[PDB]
Amino acid sequence: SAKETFYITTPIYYPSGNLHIGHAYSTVAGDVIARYKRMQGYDVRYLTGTDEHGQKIQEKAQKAGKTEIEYLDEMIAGIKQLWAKLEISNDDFIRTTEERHKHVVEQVFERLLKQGDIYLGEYEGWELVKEESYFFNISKYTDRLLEFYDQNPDFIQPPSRKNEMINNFIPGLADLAVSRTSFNWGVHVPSNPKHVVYVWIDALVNYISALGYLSDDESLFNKYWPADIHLMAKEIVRFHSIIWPILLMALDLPLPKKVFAHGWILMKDGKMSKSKGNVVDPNILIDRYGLDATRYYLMRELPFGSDGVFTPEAFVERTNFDLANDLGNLVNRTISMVNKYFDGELPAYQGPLHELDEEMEAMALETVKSYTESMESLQFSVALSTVWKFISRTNKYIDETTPWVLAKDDSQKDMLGNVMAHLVENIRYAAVLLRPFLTHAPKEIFEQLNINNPQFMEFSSLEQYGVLNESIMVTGQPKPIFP
Ligand SMILES: Nc1ncnc2c1ncn2[C@@H]1O[C@H](COP(=O)(O)OP(=O)(O)OP(=O)(O)O)[C@@H](O)[C@H]1O
Ligand SMILES: NC1Cc2ccccc2C1
Repeated sequence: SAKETFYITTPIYYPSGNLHIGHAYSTVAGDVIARYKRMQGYDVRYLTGTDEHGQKIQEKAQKAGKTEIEYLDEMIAGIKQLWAKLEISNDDFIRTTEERHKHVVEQVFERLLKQGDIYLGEYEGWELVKEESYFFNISKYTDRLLEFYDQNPDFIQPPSRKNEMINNFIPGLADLAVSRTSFNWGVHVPSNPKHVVYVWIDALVNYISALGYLSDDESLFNKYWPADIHLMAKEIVRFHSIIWPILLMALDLPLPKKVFAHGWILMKDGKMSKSKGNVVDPNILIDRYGLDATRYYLMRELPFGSDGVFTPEAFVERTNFDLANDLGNLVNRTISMVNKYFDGELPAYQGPLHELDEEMEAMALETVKSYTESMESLQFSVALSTVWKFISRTNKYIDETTPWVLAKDDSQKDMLGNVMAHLVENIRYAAVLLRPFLTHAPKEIFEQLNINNPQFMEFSSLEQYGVLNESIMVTGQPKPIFP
């Protein structure tokens, strides 16, 4: 029967330079939710893309030996290579230079023009800037926007960022300057060609133009709109929670269910900034330490709901202590003992024979429950720390049971077998819960454990502890799961 749809977007990034781990956080965060939602059985569409118009791109191609589009084709090639390297599961990549997007920018602008929502005037702002500009009279939608906030109190996440937008910006909404005559690289206004559509309407409509809105084929739009989550950093929350819902109202379209804004990755001299220069290249981190380590650090160290500071030391600690030592060596210790004592034949689960087992089994279920809650509220660092509490417990379980003492007594084979059974089932739980986060390690762990039944790699298989009630042969050549 038809799966419920879940549409998740990242912001479209500005290719005026190389992307850094700030951009990678948003795209990996989106990828984790997408993979998670697919595992829950949703019909997922995950969109990312590039904002390719503006004076900046013009300058960056002019201050180089190329046309805007040959420059942009180069940068986007590099961005798609990065997402490919990060194993981002985006279902589409929207570019604002492609016809499906530009068509929507022209028609949306002309529609608001014809409705009278956009009118011609002059912008006067701050050096002194003064030029003819089309204005979007958003002020008129103020009352309707506050009613939407009243009916959708969970619209902005986390809730901190909401009361700010309302307290600070909504004073009164001033008419938004939505066009300029001062540059030419962008979508020109059909009814006034010397006008070029500014960032607001151009960038925001990517979420709907990518679903074929106002085209011959609107089937993706009717299927996936409205968006379940727009992801972003805090600096553009007001554009997505004020300008975007008002634009959607003016076009008489359903509004998005949720905007999730995370915090900034900091690097000593403030926010990691493409422009500033204080930049960490995800490619260098993936090349040196591998994909799982780079994905894990991004999602674990930098909590959704606050800012995070990157240090090379903290990266090395997360990689070496959490991944290699805590998880990597739990599996190597377990497989080594199954080989040494049972010659690779893992005895079948029976029940909680040990007195530690009953509450540890209960801990396995309470980990899954705690994980689910954290993931639904987008608390990734808490979801992962909860998983690692369980991994740490599993390591402790080896110490508490002392399997090598049980191996001496020939009458303690039932209990030794039961200890090995609980070790592997604990590892299975951890492997399944990490599938949205780590693309390589879970696969490798199932491989070396010789778990081939694909049902046992899915969330539904965590409902009842002890699914392996058949003898299984684990690898006789265990190797490091990481890097
Ligand atoms: N330091 C950062 N921390 C977290 N997310 C970031 C960071 N920098 C960029 N992002 C992500 O990328 C988006 C910003 O996109 P953009 O292409 O404008 O890059 P930028 O670094 O903000 O640009 P610039 O440095 O020129 O202001 C954010 O909304 C967020 O999704
Ligand atoms: N942020 C940039 C995106 C965009 C699109 C069109 C015109 C200018 C700009 C500025």
